[PDB]
Amino acid sequence: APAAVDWRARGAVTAVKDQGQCGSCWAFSAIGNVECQWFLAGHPLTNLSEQMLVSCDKTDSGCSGGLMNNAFEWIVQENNGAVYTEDSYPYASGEGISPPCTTSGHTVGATITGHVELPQDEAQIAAWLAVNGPVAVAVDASSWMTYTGGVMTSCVSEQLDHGVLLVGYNDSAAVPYWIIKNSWTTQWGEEGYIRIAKGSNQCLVKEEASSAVVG
Ligand SMILES: O=C(COc1ccccc1Br)NCCc1nc2ccccc2[nH]1
Repeated sequence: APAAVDWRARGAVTAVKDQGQCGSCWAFSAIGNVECQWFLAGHPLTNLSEQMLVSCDKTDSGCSGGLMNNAFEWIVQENNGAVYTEDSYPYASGEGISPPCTTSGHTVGATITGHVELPQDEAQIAAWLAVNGPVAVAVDASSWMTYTGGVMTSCVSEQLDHGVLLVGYNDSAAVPYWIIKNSWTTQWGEEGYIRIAKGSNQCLVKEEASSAVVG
């Protein structure tokens, strides 16, 4: 695989979003992944709807949490593969109150037919990402609440608790790293991103990696 990849440089990643006071990171992770795959599949970069999942995916638990793998199954099995646009189904859960599901009246912004779950191995995840694009991952983010920049090398790695999006890596740096999109606005971290060291399972990053299949 190349020494370094950054899918932001490809124009494949939407702006950093704001989950607010809601445990909906699982939805931001899954939808951010779909956004990037939809662009890479030859379409304009389009903001897609986290609220669709938060309100309508009853396998997951709204502002009380969820799993990207369950979100991807819900989209395919319960929503005909459709992911609505952000503009037609905008995010409304920032104060912790998710509106009831509405089934009518939205605009389809992307279609997926499935998803992949990747091996629990940072090298294979990086090789997949280099060719195929950003990867949704679960992490332990408990120790991310003081991060202001640099490469994190001592991530507390004990319990998965947050969904995020791998968008790149750099194996040439003095400390090789992953580049991760969060959903805590651009006012946290490095314009909304964090670099964590790569190759030591920082933050349990290898454990639950996935990506949508557009089609
Ligand atoms: O909705 C998510 C998705 O993150 C994951 C969490 C666990 C596994 C995979 C993923 Br993705 N997190 C917010 C709600 C939450 N807070 C937790 C604190 C401690 C343990 C579990 C927790 N779940």
